[PDB]
Amino acid sequence: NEEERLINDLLIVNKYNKHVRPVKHNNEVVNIALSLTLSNLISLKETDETLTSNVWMDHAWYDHRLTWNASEYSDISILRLPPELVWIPDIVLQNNNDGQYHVAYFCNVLVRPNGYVTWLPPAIFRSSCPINVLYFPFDWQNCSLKFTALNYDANEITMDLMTDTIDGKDYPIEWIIIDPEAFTENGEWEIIHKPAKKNIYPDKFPNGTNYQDVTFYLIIRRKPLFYVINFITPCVLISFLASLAFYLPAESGEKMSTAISVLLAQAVFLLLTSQRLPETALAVPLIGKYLMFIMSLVTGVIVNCGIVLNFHFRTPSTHVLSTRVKQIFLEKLPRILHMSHDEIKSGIDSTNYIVKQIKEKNAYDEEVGNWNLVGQTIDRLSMFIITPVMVLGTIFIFVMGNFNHPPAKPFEGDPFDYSSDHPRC
Amino acid sequence: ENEEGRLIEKLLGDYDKRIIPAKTLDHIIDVTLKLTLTNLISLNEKEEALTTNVWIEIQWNDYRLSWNTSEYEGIDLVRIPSELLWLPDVVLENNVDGQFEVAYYANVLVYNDGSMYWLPPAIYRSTCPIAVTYFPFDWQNCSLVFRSQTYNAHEVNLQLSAEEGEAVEWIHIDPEDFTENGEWTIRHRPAKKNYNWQLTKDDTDFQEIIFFLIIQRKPLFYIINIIAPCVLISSLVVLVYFLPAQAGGQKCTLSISVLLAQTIFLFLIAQKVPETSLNVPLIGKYLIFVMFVSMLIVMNCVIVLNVSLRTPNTHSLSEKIKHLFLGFLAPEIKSCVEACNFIAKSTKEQNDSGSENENWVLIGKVIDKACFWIALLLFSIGTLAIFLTGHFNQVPEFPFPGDPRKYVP
Amino acid sequence: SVMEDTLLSVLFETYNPKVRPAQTVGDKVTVRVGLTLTNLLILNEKIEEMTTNVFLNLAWTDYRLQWDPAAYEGIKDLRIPSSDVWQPDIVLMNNNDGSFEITLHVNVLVQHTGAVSWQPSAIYRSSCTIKVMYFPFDWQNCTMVFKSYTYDTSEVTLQHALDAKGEREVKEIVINKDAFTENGQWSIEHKPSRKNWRSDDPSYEDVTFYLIIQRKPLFYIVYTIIPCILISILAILVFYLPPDAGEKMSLSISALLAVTVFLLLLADKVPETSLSVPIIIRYLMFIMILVAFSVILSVVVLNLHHRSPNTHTMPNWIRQIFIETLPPFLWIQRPQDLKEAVEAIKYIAEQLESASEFDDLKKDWQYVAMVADRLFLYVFFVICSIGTFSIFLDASHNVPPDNPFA
Amino acid sequence: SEHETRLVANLLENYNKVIRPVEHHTHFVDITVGLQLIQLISVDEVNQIVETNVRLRQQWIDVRLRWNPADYGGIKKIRLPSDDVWLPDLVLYNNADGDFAIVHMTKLLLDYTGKIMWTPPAIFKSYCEIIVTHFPFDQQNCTMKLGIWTYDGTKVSISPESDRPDLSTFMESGEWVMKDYRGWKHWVYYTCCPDTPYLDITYHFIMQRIPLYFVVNVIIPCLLFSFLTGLVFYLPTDSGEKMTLSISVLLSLTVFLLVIVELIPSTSSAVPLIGKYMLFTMIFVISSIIITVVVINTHHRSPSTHTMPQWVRKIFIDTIPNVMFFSTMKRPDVKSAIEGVKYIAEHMKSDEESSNAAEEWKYVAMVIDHILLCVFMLICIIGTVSVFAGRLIEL
Amino acid sequence: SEHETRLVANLLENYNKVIRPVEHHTHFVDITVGLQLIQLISVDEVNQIVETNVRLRQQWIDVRLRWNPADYGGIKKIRLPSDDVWLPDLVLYNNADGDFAIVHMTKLLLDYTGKIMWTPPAIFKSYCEIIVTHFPFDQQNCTMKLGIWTYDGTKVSISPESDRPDLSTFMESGEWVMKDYRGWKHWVYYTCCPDTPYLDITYHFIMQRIPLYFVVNVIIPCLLFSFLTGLVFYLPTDSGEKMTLSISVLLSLTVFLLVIVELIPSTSSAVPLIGKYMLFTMIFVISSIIITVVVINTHHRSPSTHTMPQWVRKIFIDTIPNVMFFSTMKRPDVKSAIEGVKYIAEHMKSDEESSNAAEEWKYVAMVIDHILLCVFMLICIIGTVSVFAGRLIEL
Ligand SMILES: *[C@@H]1O[C@H](CO)[C@@H](O)[C@H](O)[C@H]1NC(C)=O
Repeated sequence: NEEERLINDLLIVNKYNKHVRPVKHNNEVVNIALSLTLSNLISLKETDETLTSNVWMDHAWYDHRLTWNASEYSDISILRLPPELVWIPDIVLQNNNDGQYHVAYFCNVLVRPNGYVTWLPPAIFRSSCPINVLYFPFDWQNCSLKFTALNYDANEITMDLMTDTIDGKDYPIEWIIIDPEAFTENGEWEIIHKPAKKNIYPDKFPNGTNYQDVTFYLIIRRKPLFYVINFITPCVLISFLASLAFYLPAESGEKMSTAISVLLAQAVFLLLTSQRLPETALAVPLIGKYLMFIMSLVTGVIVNCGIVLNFHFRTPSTHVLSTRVKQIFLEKLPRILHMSHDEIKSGIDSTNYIVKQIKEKNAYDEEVGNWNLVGQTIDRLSMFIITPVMVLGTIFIFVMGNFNHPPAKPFEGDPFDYSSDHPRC
Repeated sequence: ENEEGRLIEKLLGDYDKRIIPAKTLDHIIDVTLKLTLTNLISLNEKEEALTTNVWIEIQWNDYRLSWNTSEYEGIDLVRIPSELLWLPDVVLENNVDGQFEVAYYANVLVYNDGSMYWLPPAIYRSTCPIAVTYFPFDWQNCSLVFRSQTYNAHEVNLQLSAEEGEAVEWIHIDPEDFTENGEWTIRHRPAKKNYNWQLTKDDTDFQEIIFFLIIQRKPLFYIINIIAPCVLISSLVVLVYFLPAQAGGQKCTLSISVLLAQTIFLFLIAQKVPETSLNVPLIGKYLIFVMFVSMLIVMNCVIVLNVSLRTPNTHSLSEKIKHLFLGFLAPEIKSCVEACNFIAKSTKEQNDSGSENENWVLIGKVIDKACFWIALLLFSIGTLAIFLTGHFNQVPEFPFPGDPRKYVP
Repeated sequence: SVMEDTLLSVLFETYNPKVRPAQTVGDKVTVRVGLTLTNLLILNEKIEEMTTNVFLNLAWTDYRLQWDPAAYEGIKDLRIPSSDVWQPDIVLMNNNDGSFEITLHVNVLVQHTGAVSWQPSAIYRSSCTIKVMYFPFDWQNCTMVFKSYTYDTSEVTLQHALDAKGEREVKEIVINKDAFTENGQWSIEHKPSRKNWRSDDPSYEDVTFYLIIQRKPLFYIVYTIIPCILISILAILVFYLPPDAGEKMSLSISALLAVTVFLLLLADKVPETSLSVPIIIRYLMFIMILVAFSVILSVVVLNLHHRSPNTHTMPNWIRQIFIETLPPFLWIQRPQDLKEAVEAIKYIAEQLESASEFDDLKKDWQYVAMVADRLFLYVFFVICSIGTFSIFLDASHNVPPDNPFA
Repeated sequence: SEHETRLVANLLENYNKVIRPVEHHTHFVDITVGLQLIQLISVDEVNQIVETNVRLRQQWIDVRLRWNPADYGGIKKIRLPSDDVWLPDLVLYNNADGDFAIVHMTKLLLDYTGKIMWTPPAIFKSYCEIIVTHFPFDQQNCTMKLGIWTYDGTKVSISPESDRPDLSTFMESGEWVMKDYRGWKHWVYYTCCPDTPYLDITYHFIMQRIPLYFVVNVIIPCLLFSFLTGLVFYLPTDSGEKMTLSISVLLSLTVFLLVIVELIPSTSSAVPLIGKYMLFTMIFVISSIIITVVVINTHHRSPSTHTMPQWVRKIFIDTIPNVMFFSTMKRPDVKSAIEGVKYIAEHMKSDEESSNAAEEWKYVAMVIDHILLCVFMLICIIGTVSVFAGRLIEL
Repeated sequence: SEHETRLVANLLENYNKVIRPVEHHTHFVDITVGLQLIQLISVDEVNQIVETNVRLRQQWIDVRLRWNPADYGGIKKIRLPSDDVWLPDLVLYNNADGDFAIVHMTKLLLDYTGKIMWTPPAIFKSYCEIIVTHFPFDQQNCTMKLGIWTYDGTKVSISPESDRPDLSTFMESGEWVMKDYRGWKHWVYYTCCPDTPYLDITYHFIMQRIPLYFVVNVIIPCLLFSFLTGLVFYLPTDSGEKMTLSISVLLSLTVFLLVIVELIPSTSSAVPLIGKYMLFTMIFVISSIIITVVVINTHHRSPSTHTMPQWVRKIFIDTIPNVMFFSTMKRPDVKSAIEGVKYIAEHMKSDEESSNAAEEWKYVAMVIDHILLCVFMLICIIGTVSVFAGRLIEL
């Protein structure tokens, strides 16, 4: 096997020092072109704002020491060397969560006779991307993977986006590479944009490790089906049930029970929602806004049911039905609301007394009925005022939520799509 | 100077730890295992894993590490780190995680005759499939399977350690220092050498040493926190039969509230039972039973309320039902007299309607009494049977059903 | 290059990284310790642990790593793997786990003058005690203590780091705006640095970095306080409900259910330390006791309403207090056949009169219940408003000091 | 053994473990790959991760590790550390969050002809496209893709050992059933060049869930709540408990939502079967509550304000009650005294008239209750059957 | 430092770190072991594991590592990597789930006379019997057993640095108070042979829980619910809400049982104090509900079908109300018309009699309620005091 002789010549006879940059003079710059391939998006659990992803880092650089004349040996046009034997550019994910800066598997490098070295190690990365909860669960997130070279400054090695050729002209690969066949879409998230950028920071200096950067962005949109089915629709229906309390007669002593039970169910939904989101305080989530609004409205409904019951049960022995109240709630509003021989002397005295008592009882009852009518009018007015508010508020909130598509072009000031279909020039 | 230095430098010179110490061809190295249990840390039903702290004692002979004591001032025992010596790759096979090896690599005690005594401590997480049928009144039968992951039966011979000529066929537990788990008690602890007859003396899986832990749960926590509150709350459904059957009686309130509490208990128990789906746990069976009985009692309360609130106008009380239930089970003078007669007639009619209503109420009360007796018997019998099945779920008297031996020191 | 190989071979022929670099026996190595905060990940209050992503800006001088650049084609500095040179064992001493050392061993920068610079990255989990009294309206004071685990003041001398153009010391955590993520739950108010000694032990010295951080309580505000306020409104409203509705107990006891549900919600978020009671728990307990007292007074009012002469005799003090005095203050202020027929009519009249008197006494009892209910309404409204306002102002007056004292 | 010590010393004296074991660099090493499934540790539907405990059996020939047994006392096999010899870098291509390659560098068996057998253990966490359409009666098909990471098919070729994974020593899951399993080899080419095949072996296991835990823990309580839903229509309106009962059923279902949320997977790819069933139950209960409110309002209608429309009377008092076979429902001062007696009599006239009208309203409410009870029991049965039997027949 | 470089070079040239540091093999290495407690990380009651952050100070003499200061520029102390020299294998015997030995090989301080000082850090996760009988007012005694794993007392002897662990730099826990701490050395012999002592050092810490978190978050709501369940008996039966109140209290207690099971430890060795109190409260509420049902049944007792027994009247209407001092409870067609009036009068008579009997039943029910209110308030107070007073006084 000529490979043994070739590798011995390359590493042992030539005294290859893997701790020294591959430059002939110690002022040149080693160019490392790197690219990212997304094998699968594992998770974006929002509680701790961590993006877990399976990615393949592609590396490419030149090493003049690993060059040979293929004819002087057998026609060997490629080699596989372990990375522990050759110089490797340590490019680390800087914004990681768990303390894993490096790739998971240190695979062999590939070397051509001209010294071109390609390294494609796979990695699982857990990067931190903050969550914008403003339109949850109709939100889209903008997570980033930031790669820096902390072993050498910018004067020593330059990071670049990898390039590819189609028809004799090479262009940079300004996006995350996704294999359409192998890639399986995430259960919860849809990828909208995936740009890549090389960032320079002019306020720093080239003789530092915080001057260069290569960032890969993932603009992903949540798929709102689990939440729509399990959280929003049952909550919306249970909230709409609160308006029926006004249609429920006061004689059926269950207005307050209905309203309070609706409030309790909404509290349960609030408890469920609280666990799904981080503790951040940038904004109230859309679902949180709706829950607050609906809980306040249902509390108002409970208060108004209490007032109606207080009105319904007034009697002439404890309250006076003033003329103003009678006119307002029996003439105006119902029209506006389109609402729908001593023994015989003793006997005579006894029957007169009975008649007087019955007349008094009848007057008492009719005024009680007047109070009942006042209560019914208040119910009708409350329903007409609150049901439209509830319905319109719900509709407005959730169409605002449903109208939150990503901007369709990342980097607002940029006219480029960063799409793999249309490379620059 | 320490003679041990010269002796060890002589022994380890020209010593290859990769090479099994087989003296000649067809020589099989005898490796004897003795497991000591320090703590039964836990048995996680959700993960179906048993965590134990054990001191595993491994003994074998390495002829290369023998010396003549007279040449080294009577030194007959040295300590050499295990990373410098050949070791039999004795590993726990049925581990949930990827932890096959021991936790701490202790020094190996080497005697002048070549005998080697290794006692590394280990924390092991082994698979213990859970028999959920009688949970929480259950006992589990967990095993620790040990075998060599490198050498087969032609190279090593796994055996149980023998002390004073008697095989130690059980997990050793020191009576004083051992601490009870607090949720589990150990009833049996046999050990035996097993063979996989589907394989040949190759494959390294032909032979193995299995240590068994037959442990019984102590269901005090579950009894005090779930069972007793659940039983007391569920028994309340028989009280609905003594409440009046009209507005303000609150039959439906009580029955449906008990059902809601049982739903809460269902949520509470969902977090404890293992997720396997081969059997329904006993506690789950009892919850299903009480929920079904509460549903039946709600149905019966609704039927009783419907019967008791009937009116001559919506329904007609046929005499057949009455027997069935109340048995086996000047012009001014003329106008004034007309008014008086009409008043009397109206009062009579109202009183008659009332009487019919009271008849319906009595029928409802009779139904309440009958259904109360039925429901009390049903609930009592069901609860007693379900929670007496668990009480008789006893660990077998012998570690191995058909084996007469007790496997104890 | 070839010359870099030659220089490295010359520098490390007899260099021993285990030996601390001291020209002469008794010399001390000056180590400059700086910190750059890249991200304040978490401040887990259950375990009292702060997770941060930081860089350590370390600098010292190693006399052995000196060369003349003129003789090596003007090589001014080298990037040497960190394991090939002596380094001070600068560690985080107050770590919550057992991880003292850095995570990423970036190679050092060595200059021809012997100046060594090292900027390793780490994910550190430090332990800071949480002052759980104004939670969630609280500010915390979490520190990071850095010192050499091995060498003492007789061997190394810790100092503050220098700025980019080293002219004066930087006595703070450095935050690079290009690479820094705001937590979103915590605001950094102060971030000073200071050296600390110990009077008892003269060989101890460390560099401590203090983070004064204020919480943003919006999440807790919404998810706990707003529902509590609504429940308190319902608890007050129970006293406006008429006793005849048969709904007082439903409302009050359901309010109690709601408060206990909110306690269940909050259980898994409050730190489990016993030095004090967080203000949020105090507010929940105040609302819980207020609702319980509303239940008790509702029961009392219902008992008063359903009294009658057949069971109770109304005492003089109740009548005087609840009918004469309170109402104005509370603004309430309220032939054989003929003989038989005659006897029947007389008996009917007598029955009606007795019923009228009985109903009058019952109405007196019900009016007493009404007046008591109005009084309780006003008293509970006042108490709830005062208590809630007091607690909230106490919470809102909790602010970190202007001077960090560090 | 001195013989074996000498043999091992001689074998590795001039052995370079970075060079492929080929006599000429244009040849390829042939590796026989076999997968032995030992246990299915868990399936994670939300993250789409299947965790398995396996053994990866690899066999190949290293020409550089030959020897003549006669020269070494008859030794024919030895065990060597896997780190001492060239190994193929087999990588789990669809790894989710586990280890990409083998990490347990166990010892390997080497024959005197150079034949090598290596069976390291591993824990494979694979990406598993989970389908929740029929949950919990769902069948999952997901794979383990294996290939040589850094070598193409012209340098290292891999061939499956058998037609399917070896499940000889497979522990029974207790939550899944191995319906089928197989392994296929694929040749992948690129537009570059058709002379550089890229090989991989995909093993797929078809799993059938055992739907007992989820049945008893989720579906049965939903059935009880659905059954109780229609029970409110047999409860008379006189007992002020119609809303109490129906609302308590709704609250019980809402509390049970906690159990569903903590038990069922939280994926958004599709709606699970039990998701549809529980949504149906929710809407069923809410409709029952709405119609109960309507009936209660109807029962208490007062004659003074509302007068019975003619069509309501025609339908609910005359037509429907006839066609309801199950039900048993029916289908000086003397002048003042005289004037007062007349007044009492006429007041009783009016009271009786009002009572009769209110009674008609109550009767209409009762008839609506009976119709709704029939309709709601029928709807409950039909909906349950329609949701479940469709999938259940296929099994 | 060239002097120290030369010293280290000459000091490890012929140093074998596998060999004990004794001049003669019949001597023993005397190691001074000291434990410094930096922080009490956590106490796990369920698994009975105590997690502590400690420094394990060790001192011993290594004659092979001595030098003459005059030959090296006066150097008297150097720092060496601990993995370069022989170290004692101290092992935590009662390790639950942590590391058995030191894993952080920090540098050690070496004096020119051979004296060595090594103070590596460690996280000890030690198993200790947790006694939950007075929880949350429980005192725990948890230990750390240390000893040399592979050497007996005749080869390597360990002795405590002092009689107590060093807590000079201890961090205040915030959940536990450190009552006491001590260290003891034990000699253990075996039936083998009495000339080979086996030495271990056991450190134990007496910890007292700070019972503020658990009090506020568990016990107070239980007290509140107990008070309310007692209160149920003052609610008149006419207001149809007795069952509402009592069963709502039971539901609140069930939700709070959920909370408790979330918070309190799930041990099973014995019933904690909170467990006994929670069970007592549950039984209290259940008995309250049962007796409330009895009272409701008595109140709605029909005089038509039931007649008051004489003993009931004698007890509850005559004697009991007298001893209730604090209470305020009481201690042609003309013939047809005439016959109709007579019928009205006699029906009024019958109705009055029935009403009187019903009122008597209601009075009996109200008296029973008063008695039970007193009884249940007394039981609530007595039980609350009984469950806790013994432990509170013990402190
Ligand atoms: C061991 O060495 C002694 C000399 O010290 C010798 O007399 C004795 O025979 C030796 N033992 C054997 C078994 O040969």
